[PDB]
Amino acid sequence: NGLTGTGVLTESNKKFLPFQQFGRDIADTTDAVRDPQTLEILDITPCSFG
Amino acid sequence: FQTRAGCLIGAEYVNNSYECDIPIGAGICASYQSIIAYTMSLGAENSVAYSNNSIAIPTNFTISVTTEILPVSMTKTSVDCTMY
Amino acid sequence: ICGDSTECSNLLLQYGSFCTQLNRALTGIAVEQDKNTQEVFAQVKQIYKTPPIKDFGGFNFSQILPDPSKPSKRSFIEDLLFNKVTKFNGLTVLPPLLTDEMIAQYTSALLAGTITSGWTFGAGAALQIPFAMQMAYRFNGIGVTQNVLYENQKLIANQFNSAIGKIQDSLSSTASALGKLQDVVNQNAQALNTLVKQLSSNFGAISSVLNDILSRLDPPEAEVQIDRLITGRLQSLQTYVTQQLIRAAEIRASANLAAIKMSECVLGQS
Amino acid sequence: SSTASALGKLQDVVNQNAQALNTLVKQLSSNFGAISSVLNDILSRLDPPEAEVQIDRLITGRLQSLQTYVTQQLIRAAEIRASANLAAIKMSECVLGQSKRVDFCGKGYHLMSFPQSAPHGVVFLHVTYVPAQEKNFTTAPAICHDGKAHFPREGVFVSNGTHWFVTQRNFYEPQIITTDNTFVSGNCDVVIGIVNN
Ligand SMILES: *[C@@H]1O[C@H](CO)[C@@H](O[C@@H]2O[C@H](CO)[C@@H](O)[C@H](O)[C@H]2NC(C)=O)[C@H](O)[C@H]1NC(C)=O
Ligand SMILES: *[C@@H]1O[C@H](CO)[C@@H](O[C@@H]2O[C@H](CO)[C@@H](O)[C@H](O)[C@H]2NC(C)=O)[C@H](O)[C@H]1NC(C)=O
Ligand SMILES: *[C@@H]1O[C@H](CO)[C@@H](O[C@@H]2O[C@H](CO)[C@@H](O)[C@H](O)[C@H]2NC(C)=O)[C@H](O)[C@H]1NC(C)=O
Ligand SMILES: *[C@@H]1O[C@H](CO)[C@@H](O[C@@H]2O[C@H](CO)[C@@H](O)[C@H](O)[C@H]2NC(C)=O)[C@H](O)[C@H]1NC(C)=O
Ligand SMILES: *[C@@H]1O[C@H](CO)[C@@H](O[C@@H]2O[C@H](CO)[C@@H](O)[C@H](O)[C@H]2NC(C)=O)[C@H](O)[C@H]1NC(C)=O
Ligand SMILES: *[C@@H]1O[C@H](CO)[C@@H](O[C@@H]2O[C@H](CO)[C@@H](O)[C@H](O)[C@H]2NC(C)=O)[C@H](O)[C@H]1NC(C)=O
Ligand SMILES: *[C@@H]1O[C@H](CO)[C@@H](O)[C@H](O)[C@H]1NC(C)=O
Ligand SMILES: *[C@@H]1O[C@H](CO)[C@@H](O)[C@H](O)[C@H]1NC(C)=O
Repeated sequence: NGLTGTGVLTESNKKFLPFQQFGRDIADTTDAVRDPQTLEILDITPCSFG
Repeated sequence: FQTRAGCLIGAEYVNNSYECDIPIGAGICASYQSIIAYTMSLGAENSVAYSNNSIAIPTNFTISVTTEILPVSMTKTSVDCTMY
Repeated sequence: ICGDSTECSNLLLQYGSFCTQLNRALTGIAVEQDKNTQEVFAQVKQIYKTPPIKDFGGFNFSQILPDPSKPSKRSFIEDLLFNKVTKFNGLTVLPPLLTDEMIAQYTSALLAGTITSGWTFGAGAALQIPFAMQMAYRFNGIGVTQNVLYENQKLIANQFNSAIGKIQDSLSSTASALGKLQDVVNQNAQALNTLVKQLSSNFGAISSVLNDILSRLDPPEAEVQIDRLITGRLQSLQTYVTQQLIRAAEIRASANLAAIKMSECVLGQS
Repeated sequence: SSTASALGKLQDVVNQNAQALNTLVKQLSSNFGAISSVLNDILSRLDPPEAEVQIDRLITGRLQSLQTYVTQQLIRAAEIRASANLAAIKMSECVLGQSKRVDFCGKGYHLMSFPQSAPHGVVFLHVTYVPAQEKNFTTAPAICHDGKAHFPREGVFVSNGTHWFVTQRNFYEPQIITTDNTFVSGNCDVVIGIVNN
């Protein structure tokens, strides 16, 4: 929905309230999203680097 | 091979234990001997013959000369502004 | 400061070699910490072991000698100390070279050597000697004739055992007895946390996120905004590095003092 | 003479100073987001309106680089000062006298020391003493005689299997037990380990 990101998208066990749109924890790190079509919540984590 | 510090490619793990020279991490460390990797050995293990009625009195001596190096000063430099 | 972008990397490439210096400094301090602990603890050439039968004239070292039942091979006091002390953005944490198990092994070797041999193993090879006579020598060192010790052996042993038990109880019950290490950990964690949180500052640009500001404007203005963000983040990073350098220097001084104390008070009478 | 790489500290200090100075000089060639890294060209290509902007960018970049260099120099100077204070302490304590603190000047018991110069530091040669060639023997803490206990003045009781002697702690030199080198205090009923002799 216009939000650009990169990482692995996996199943999330969070509990968004019905009005919620996404979630972040610290420093504007979008941790969890809900898809605009299925309305199913997923979470994002960056792929490995080292 | 996989270790707590990541993984190693090109080295083969061995079950021995030597006082190593190239640290890797988390106790694991490598040496050339094909390159091999192992767990470092803290040193030779010996059991002193402790009792309640025995001592160990030396009978000879040696004299040793050792070195140690300590820096005391570094080069004195100055820097201008307008020319820089 | 760029976070998976090409324009940001290209713009950063023309500011010189600040990042090489930063990486060199951080690597240097890490290696310094490793060498620091290695020189503090690794003082013995060999690894001694206590004999199976323990009769030290009545003294009781049960609560400081390693317990084979515990998988960690750590004594009671070490377990108490360990129990009394309490993720991906571009930063990493390396593990220490020496695992805590080997540190425990060094500690056990030092303690066994000082119990059996005394100060003799600090100069040449370890020399066996009964513990009571070592304690007699230690009194003779401080101006009290050994004539005392042999007439007060049981009383001295009881006093020492009571003292060690009281120390154990005080550590087990009373809290806030390890303020220094906890404070060090708190300082490091807080500095890292504020460095991470600084990443959300506007710094005078129109946004604090690279992708949104890149997918919204033409390159010519992107140059200006990326420049502002880059300079702000670079300043914050430099401040963090300087603080870390100061803290590392102080910690190194403390570790040097600790090594001196270990060498002078454990391996001999000062 | 033969084995090299024994003077790592001084070489590291020299290399660090040289590298820091070299990178400080190298920082001139950077662009810092300006049009060019040479002042004359941008001065000889634009009117002062934007020329002053470019000069400002270059000035602030170079000023930041100079500040960083000065800070690093200060830190290194503090470290060197601490090291040299330790060196002065060792010079005063191990060269002008005999030290007693364990493992301060060499391994083993300290005997004496010699200083030597080095291009940016000092080298100490420590002459020490190390025992060897141990034995086993048998030991007792005190000796009963006529009902009273005798203790050694300085030294320790030993026995090679049949006879008893008194020696010093750091060498083997047995001597016959005599009233001169032993002192008496009370009867022997409290001491644990007395030997009748
Ligand atoms: C001193 O006496 C012991 C026996 O009381 C001799 O035997 C040594 O005992 C220790 C511990 O039991 C072992 O680690 C050694 O290997 C034994 N030595 C042997 C088998 O030769 C000991 O040899 C005697 N001498 C010394 C210098 O310790
Ligand atoms: C070491 O052990 C004890 C305690 O110091 C002493 O000898 C023991 O004495 C008791 C009582 O006479 C006996 O029951 C033991 O068999 C003895 N030997 C032991 C406990 O090992 C003496 O100080 C030392 N004993 C020896 C044999 O060296
Ligand atoms: C103490 O150690 C020294 C050094 O090894 C011994 O001196 C050696 O004695 C042998 C036998 O005569 C000679 O072959 C060596 O040349 C000597 N060494 C030196 C450096 O001169 C000395 O004998 C030992 N002490 C005792 C009591 O045996
Ligand atoms: C050294 O002290 C410990 C701690 O008290 C003693 O261990 C106790 O031993 C008694 C008698 O077997 C037991 O009832 C306790 O439960 C033990 N306490 C613990 C915490 O295990 C140990 O016996 C002492 N050593 C000697 C030689 O007396
Ligand atoms: C323990 O040392 C004493 C003193 O050196 C030895 O006693 C002498 O031993 C020599 C050699 O056997 C004899 O020639 C002397 O006559 C002995 N002197 C006396 C006064 O008896 C003793 O033999 C040594 N014990 C052992 C087991 O070696
Ligand atoms: C050292 O001498 C004393 C005094 O002679 C011994 O003590 C007595 O010895 C006699 C004879 O052996 C015994 O009948 C007594 O019972 C002993 N008295 C006591 C209070 O023990 C002593 O035994 C001698 N030392 C040794 C190791 O036997
Ligand atoms: C969106 O459309 C798809 C296909 O037409 C359908 O499967 C899905 O249920 C729709 N979602 C919503 C929220 O209507
Ligand atoms: C030898 O090393 C392997 C792994 O390389 C390990 O699984 C094994 O336990 C070790 N010891 C023996 C006796 O095989």
